Amino acid sequence: MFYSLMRESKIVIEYDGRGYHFDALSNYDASTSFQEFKTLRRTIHNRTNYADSIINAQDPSSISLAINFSTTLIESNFFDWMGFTREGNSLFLPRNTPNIEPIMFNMYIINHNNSCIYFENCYVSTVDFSLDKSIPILNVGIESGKFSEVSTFRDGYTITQGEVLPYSAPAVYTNSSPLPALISASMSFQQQCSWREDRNIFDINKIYTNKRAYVNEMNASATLAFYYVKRLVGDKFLNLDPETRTPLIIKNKYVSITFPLARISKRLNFSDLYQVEYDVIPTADSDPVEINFFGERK
Amino acid sequence: MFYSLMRESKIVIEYDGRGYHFDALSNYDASTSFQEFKTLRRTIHNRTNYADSIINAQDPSSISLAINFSTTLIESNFFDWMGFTREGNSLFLPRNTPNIEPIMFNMYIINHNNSCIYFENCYVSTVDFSLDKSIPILNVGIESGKFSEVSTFRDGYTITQGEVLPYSAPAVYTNSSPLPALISASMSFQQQCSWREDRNIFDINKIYTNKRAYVNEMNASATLAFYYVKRLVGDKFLNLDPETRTPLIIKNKYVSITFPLARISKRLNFSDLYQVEYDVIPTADSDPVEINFFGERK
Amino acid sequence: AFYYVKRLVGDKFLNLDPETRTPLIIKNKYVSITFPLARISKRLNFSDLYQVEYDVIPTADSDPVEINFFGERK
Amino acid sequence: MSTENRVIDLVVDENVPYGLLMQFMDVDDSVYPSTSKPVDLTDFSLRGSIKSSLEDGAETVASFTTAIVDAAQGVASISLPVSAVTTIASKASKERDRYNPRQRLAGYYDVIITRTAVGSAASSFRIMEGKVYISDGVTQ
Amino acid sequence: STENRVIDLVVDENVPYGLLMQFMDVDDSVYPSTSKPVDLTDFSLRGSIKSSLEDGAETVASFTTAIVDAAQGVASISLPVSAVTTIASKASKERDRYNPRQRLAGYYDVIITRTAVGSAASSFRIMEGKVYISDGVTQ
Amino acid sequence: MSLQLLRNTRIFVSTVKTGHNKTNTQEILVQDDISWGQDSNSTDITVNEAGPRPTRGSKRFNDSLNAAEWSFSTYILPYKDKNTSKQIVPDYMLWHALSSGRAINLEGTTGAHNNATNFMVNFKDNSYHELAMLHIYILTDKTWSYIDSCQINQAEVNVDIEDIGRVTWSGNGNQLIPLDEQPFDPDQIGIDDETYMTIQGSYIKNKLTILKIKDMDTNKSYDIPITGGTFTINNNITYLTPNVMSRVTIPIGSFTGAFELTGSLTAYLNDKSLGSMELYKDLIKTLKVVNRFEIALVLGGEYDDERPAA
Amino acid sequence: MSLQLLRNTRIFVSTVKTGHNKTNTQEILVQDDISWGQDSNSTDITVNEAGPRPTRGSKRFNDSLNAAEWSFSTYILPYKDKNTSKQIVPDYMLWHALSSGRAINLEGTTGAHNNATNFMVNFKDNSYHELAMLHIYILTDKTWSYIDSCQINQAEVNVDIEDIGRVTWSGNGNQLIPLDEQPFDPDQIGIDDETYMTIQGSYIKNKLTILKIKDMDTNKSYDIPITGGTFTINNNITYLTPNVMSRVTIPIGSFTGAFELTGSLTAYLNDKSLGSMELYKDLIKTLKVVNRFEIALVLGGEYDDERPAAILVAKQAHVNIPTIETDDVLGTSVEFKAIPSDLDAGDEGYLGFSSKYTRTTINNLIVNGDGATDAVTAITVKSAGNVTTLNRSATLQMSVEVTPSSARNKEVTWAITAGDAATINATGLLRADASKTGAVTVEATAKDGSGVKGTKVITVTAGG
Repeated sequence: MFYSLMRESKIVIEYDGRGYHFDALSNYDASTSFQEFKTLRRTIHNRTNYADSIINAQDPSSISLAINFSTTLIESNFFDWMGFTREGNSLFLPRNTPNIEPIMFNMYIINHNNSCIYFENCYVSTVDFSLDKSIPILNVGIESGKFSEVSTFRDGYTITQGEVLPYSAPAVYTNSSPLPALISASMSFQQQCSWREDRNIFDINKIYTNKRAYVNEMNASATLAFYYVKRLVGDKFLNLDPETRTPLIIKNKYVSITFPLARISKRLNFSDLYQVEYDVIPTADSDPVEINFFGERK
Repeated sequence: MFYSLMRESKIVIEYDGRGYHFDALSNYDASTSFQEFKTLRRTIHNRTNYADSIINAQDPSSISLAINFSTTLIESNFFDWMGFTREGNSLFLPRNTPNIEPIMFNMYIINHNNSCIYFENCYVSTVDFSLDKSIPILNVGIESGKFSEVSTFRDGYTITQGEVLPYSAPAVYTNSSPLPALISASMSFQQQCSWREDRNIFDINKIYTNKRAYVNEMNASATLAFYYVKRLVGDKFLNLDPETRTPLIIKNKYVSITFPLARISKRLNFSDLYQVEYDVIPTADSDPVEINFFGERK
Repeated sequence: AFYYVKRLVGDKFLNLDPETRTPLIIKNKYVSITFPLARISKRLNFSDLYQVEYDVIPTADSDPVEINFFGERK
Repeated sequence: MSTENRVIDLVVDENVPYGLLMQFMDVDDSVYPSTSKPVDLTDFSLRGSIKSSLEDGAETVASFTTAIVDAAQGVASISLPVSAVTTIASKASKERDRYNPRQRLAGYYDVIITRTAVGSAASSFRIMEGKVYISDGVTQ
Repeated sequence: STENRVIDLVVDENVPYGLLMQFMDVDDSVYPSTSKPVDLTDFSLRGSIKSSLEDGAETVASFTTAIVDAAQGVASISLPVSAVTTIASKASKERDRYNPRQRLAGYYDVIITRTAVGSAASSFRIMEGKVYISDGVTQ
Repeated sequence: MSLQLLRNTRIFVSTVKTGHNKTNTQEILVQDDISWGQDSNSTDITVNEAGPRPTRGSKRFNDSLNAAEWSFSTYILPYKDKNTSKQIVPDYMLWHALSSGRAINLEGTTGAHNNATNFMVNFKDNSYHELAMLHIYILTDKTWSYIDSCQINQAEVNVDIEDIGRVTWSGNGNQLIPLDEQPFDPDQIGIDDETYMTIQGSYIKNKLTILKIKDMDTNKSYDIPITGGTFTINNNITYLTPNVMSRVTIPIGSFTGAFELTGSLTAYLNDKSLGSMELYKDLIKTLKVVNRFEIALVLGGEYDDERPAA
Repeated sequence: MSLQLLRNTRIFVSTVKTGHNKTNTQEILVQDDISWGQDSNSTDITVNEAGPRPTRGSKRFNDSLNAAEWSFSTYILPYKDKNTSKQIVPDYMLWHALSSGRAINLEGTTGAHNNATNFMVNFKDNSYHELAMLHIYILTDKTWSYIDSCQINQAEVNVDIEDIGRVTWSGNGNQLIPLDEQPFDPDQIGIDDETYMTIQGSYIKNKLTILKIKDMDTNKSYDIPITGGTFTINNNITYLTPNVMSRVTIPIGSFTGAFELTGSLTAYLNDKSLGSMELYKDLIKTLKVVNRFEIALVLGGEYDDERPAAILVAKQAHVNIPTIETDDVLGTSVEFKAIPSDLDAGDEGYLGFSSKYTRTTINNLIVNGDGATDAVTAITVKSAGNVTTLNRSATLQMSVEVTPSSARNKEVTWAITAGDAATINATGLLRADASKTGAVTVEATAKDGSGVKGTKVITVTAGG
């Protein structure tokens, strides 16, 4: 019979009636499960041994995708779907969350012989990538409400990811002054939604699937790792004091995350070679956080 | 002097005045300990540094044995002692727990030079074995109340385990229709008893040992791992929907655990090759769960 | 941490019973920690070779715990 | 249901008389709690011997002197004089053990309590068994 | 508790030695253990220092027993400075690991005794161990 | 009172432990590199103290026996037998136990089955956790011995030009058992001079090796003169042995792994049309995750007149 | 201005760093494969950045020194010295530091101790965390050097037939120290020509190697002609070095591991009675977790006339399950390990070296532990007054005569084996009763473990 290989698969995200086949996929992980109500009615009459278990709900699925950067920048739609406002090829973090509910979309995981798993009512809840000395890759995390098995599906023949972008060394700046001795710049963006369970007595003897959710908060964060370097005795630029507001940018040849004003906290580790670690979050009144997506030639 | 080697040992279980020497023992683990009451009486008069610790109880021991299947089927007595009713060579899971207290027995761990450790007031609390592509072995877990050191002991010269049964591939059926692409069938049976601590003021200045216990519940469970295989598009037999009641049997050449009616929950993992995982428990009104022990030639 | 060793059948010196008060000293050529009276709890592990483990704390009325520091030649 | 402890290892002290006394007590478990009454040792005699080995043909190191202290309280004493202790010390194994050079293996011992009379059945009973060790002394 | 008869004596070179034993009888039936001292009547202590445990070993020295304050149980075991010198003469030239001043001089044990207090010679060993000479510098 | 030489070894392959006849046992013509045996496991328990005067002593326990290892090399020697007039290889039951887990049936269509034209082996019926079960019988000079319940783990075939076509067998058995009495008369079961002449009439020379490779995605046949190669039939069979602390144990049963049919083919680069260079350039230009090639390695060459071939 | 050649190296083994005399230092005759040295540890600290214009620079720190390694091979050369007239091997202090952790005492009974008959090494006193401590002195041409506070890690002995009996030593030292001044005059301490002649008179040839193996659980001696083998005496000594970040460190002390006495013995398969094939078949048929074998490897052979020999004796040995080594001639390997009766008992095995071994000497070495202590060879039991029979209710206090007349253990035990018509006591006073009409036997065996048999069939009847 037909076995199902992960390497022989195709992941298509269905949004607005168009299929976004996300090629250049390094690895994805997903699971499906059901919720049970298992009670044991041991009584003084009969100290029974057999439980009363009924399947009544579908446990929400947690799908994680690892997607390489591409020249056609389809992967920026994950920021677009997660709530960021768009102007050109740059994504803004809005001052306030636009809507109460996230942007919902369906996703297919295609396989050979018309086999498919249909995740519905999905939303992008996490996107983080590490700019480092290895090839950058953004791990997106989406949560589903209802999963199903379907025969025919949506396959993104045209909308697809192009060639992976060549590696380019990261560099973090303050205005235009470079920060020396970078190790690993990791950026994190989240849409911490929550499922609104509305399982009621009208759903008795039926399988319940989560359908609606609301956004608790959105945020942009970055953890920067440096080597503890000082150029002067009693230096003022490079030290361990906190910085309430400072313009920061984690720049690459193909992407540049901008914090117009940042709150930096420093942490020193007395390891083999001393390392300082930053904790960059935008300030209260900071302008929207920028995320530029340069395909080629900026 | 005399050292004590685990390989040079003999474990004899004393039940009903007869010694059940359990040979074909792959490995066992045990520990003994005491309970203390350590309080520090720091006062405004004397902020002392020396605690007031008295040993007043023996912490119950947790002995785990790993026993190979044998041709004389002495190992089925663990199901017999754990509470299952017996008819011929098949063990039933009773609808209700027979008695409030479990079946108590003593156990010896013999060693050379008349050295022994005497575990008393033991009961079988867990038995689970995995039918897989390796040789099956059932790990039993017993809990003791009182441990002691004795000079002479009970040694099961006659009652002993025979030769280990040859390996035979497991197979799980629904009625008589085989379930394809089995990976690992793991069965679990438990007698979740609880110690009734009755340490009172008449035991002050004495070491207390647990003596009596009551059965909270008995259960039979099995976790089945398959490969996600489908033979048709929109198949009805093989899918991810829950099955409220279905006859299942995890069969081998020497053992067959039967669920007359089973509650199956399925879980799909999108791993290198897709794997589905079952969660088989007997239903509310299901007939007693069968465990047959075939020595040779069924 | 010791190995479970017994010299006699039904030995009294080496066994698993707790010891409310017993003078103990963990001695070296350069350091010696002394417990004038100790509360010992024993724990047996049925490992490859049986091991017993002590838990030594000074008693309530024990004299102060000693820690000697010998540089050379005691 | 519990186990007995017939195997007991004795340790004697060189140049010092060794005295061991055993009390036999009747026991029972019933509706009323454990009732114990001393066993009346009448026509009850003891006899113990020590040899350097279990195997047949072992040299008899010495023998124990047996006596009954109190029949009403069911107490019997099994011991040996100081000269017998010296005799056993001479015949002990010369192999010492580190961490305690005092103790040396002397051999194996058994004790049988018997009741012999015309109306009494010819019944013996090995009450104990084990090995005899010696704590070598320097005084005397 | 259990048994702690084994204690090692470290006697000083060129200095007379005297040990003070407060005999005692502790009972742990009541939580504050009874401090009743044994009463020293018809009691005599004997102790010899003999190199090695083998039979025929030469007697290096002999302890001198003193019984004082019988009511409260205390007693004294001692030996003159001449006995100390005789002990130090026959001590081995190898020094102890933990202290480079001590040298093994022999073994010892003291034996209590009741002499017909109830028409019984109830003599048993009190303590035992090894005797160590500590080399002096003053003389 | 005698020494045993390896040159006098004779190997018989059987499917039965009794009732040995010419249809259950035949001699297998082996070479110098024949080897067999069985290893044992042990353990040392050592006390590891830290104080002065520590205990320095060890102790050994025999705990388990490993699966018996055997291996030998044989020549690929197809021929036709006079009794059935069907082409058959002398070590045909080895091929069957390699190919399928069912009872041997040369009249069938799966596993090792012969014909009036050629002897054929296909792996269409190897879905079994325990393939066809053999018993290797070893005769060294006068003493007998055999390995109980063997399984053909793999069959190595090395295409070594300027050498004869040869196959190397490997496998495992439950236990090697020395036999004091003769199981069967080796004179009768062993191959006689007539079939020896018939066999030596047919030899496969690795030099005359043509290869036929075709890209099924493009319909492009290549002309690649081989320099040297090898292909393997592997079962990845693992033998399970029980763990018992009180007594030593021997393997009890086995389980076949994943059936692999790999190969490796070396050749010189040719600038001619449809040569090695063209195949290499096409393969490195396409850069495809999956390929569909038809490969037909023909040992012994192809000719208009009758020639032996594998 | 000179180059130093390895051929001019001379090795002296010492127990003292000063006051070097002929009883503390002797030369050790080494071979070409001699080697010594000391390695050092280091570390590289490299900065691993990710941005453009990264820093590409490293830095090295010396952090510690390893324990000094030394090894050399010597010939087993037993002989008797003129001064003491006791058989001694020239590298005897090496054997002592291998065997025991106490001060050397050849007059004693533990470790390396000699005798007027043979030189013996037993491991009955090796329960020490720091064995006897040596100092290897190395003299290459003119310059001096030595390794401080060495310990004998192991001693490899390879039974390579058609070659001479040789032992390879290995060990570790705290630190290798080069000496500018001469510690002692090597001319005086080094062996002179007379003792060289005496030594070269005695050589051990590995070809003449007989092996004596016996199954103690079955009483079956095997006749196995060896093809090649080896046995090792290993201490598993590990040297501890402190970790200091600011300064380099050298090892400070050591700790002995687990004493192992293993071996490996290759031989051809023999179909003869009690041959290699029988041993292999018995071992693979029994399939026992533990074995009790007596192994006595006798290098140099056994002969009636005096011959040099080196003997390893394993009283209670453990033999692995053999395997067949398929070669041009079929063979096998008998890998064994000498285990003690008790873990803290020592006595795993012992060795006896001498240039004068008659067969009786090695026999009583094997069965008594010393070549000088004679051992009983045969016994015929004797009754009380040359009596041939017995009647019902009659005593028979039987006696014993033994050979040789100078055996140290002249006593025997008593037992009844065949028939049930009499009983015997410890002294031998056989006693019978009525209704005894069968033939009963009596047996006696010595207490030295020789394996001597004393038997007699007494024809006890019902009487006249």
